[PDB]
Amino acid sequence: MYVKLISSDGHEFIVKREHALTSGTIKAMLSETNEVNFREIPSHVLSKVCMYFTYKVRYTNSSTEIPEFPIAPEIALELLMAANFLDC
Amino acid sequence: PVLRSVNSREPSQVIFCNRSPRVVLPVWLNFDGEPQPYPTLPPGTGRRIHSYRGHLWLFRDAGTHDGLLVNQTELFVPSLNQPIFANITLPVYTLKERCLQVVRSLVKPENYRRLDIVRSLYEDLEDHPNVQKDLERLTQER
Amino acid sequence: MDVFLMIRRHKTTIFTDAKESSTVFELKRIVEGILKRPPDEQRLYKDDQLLDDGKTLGECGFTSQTARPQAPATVGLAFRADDTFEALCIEPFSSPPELPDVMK
Repeated sequence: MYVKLISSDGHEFIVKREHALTSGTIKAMLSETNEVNFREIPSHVLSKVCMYFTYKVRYTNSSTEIPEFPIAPEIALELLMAANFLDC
Repeated sequence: PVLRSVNSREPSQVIFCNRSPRVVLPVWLNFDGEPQPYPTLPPGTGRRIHSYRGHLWLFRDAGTHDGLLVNQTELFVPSLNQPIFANITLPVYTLKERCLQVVRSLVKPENYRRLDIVRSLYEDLEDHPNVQKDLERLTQER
Repeated sequence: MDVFLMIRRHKTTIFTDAKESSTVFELKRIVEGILKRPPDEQRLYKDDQLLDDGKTLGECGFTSQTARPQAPATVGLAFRADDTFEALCIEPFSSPPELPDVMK
């Protein structure tokens, strides 16, 4: 039910599998097959990615007003690169 | 042209509620299928609108043209009337697209080329959201 | 009402949700399921403040306003090794690089 995503700087993010599987890339990387290492994505980026999964799963198929997903300017470039690689 | 308003001449009253943090640009598809811009709604605001049954509307960020939803879908079609509600909301953008929006909003288009990013991301940045494109997309899906 | 949390210890971070009306003890059960350490070996914190087992997450300050999907609230976690509890330690995330000149 939970999987571990490890950042370049060694941070270990434990998220529900269904949340992780909103990345196609991660879905493929799971096929310690419940652990995945990201030697190119630092913790300040991977933490945001995980927040995005929570966000996506909460608000996908919701009639409630949906809030903006916030992204600080300082991480935008890296988050872009990570999002692109992760396909999410 | 496949995506067009029907010329019904049947009045239908509608409320456009901007339940988004963006300045909303309402867009009416005319009888030829040409997008027609109407007045902008600032964030949080509403307008009572006289339209007609079978008319097609969609909604976009007025500054960046990012796609918005309306009653959780792409197109709004006034039905028979009580005013009908058109709740305009953010979609759940992909993280990639949201990142693009933020980067676009922070960098002048002539400086995209000076970002230390792979070529294919320059191009992804340059490929701004575009109504006529979205309409070609939607037309082919039929 | 769901509240969205990061449960954080050292270099570990769990993303989960829980009910506002659920208890600190019930959360330790969630952590137990995941990290294989039982409630009596866990201390949970909000900031530097130790949280009481019988208190709701709401009573502890985790609410829909403060513990959002896109911006979860942090819960500190500390383990007991045999005798006594370690201090609460949370390794910060990495720093982003300086903002490129073209993003001003």
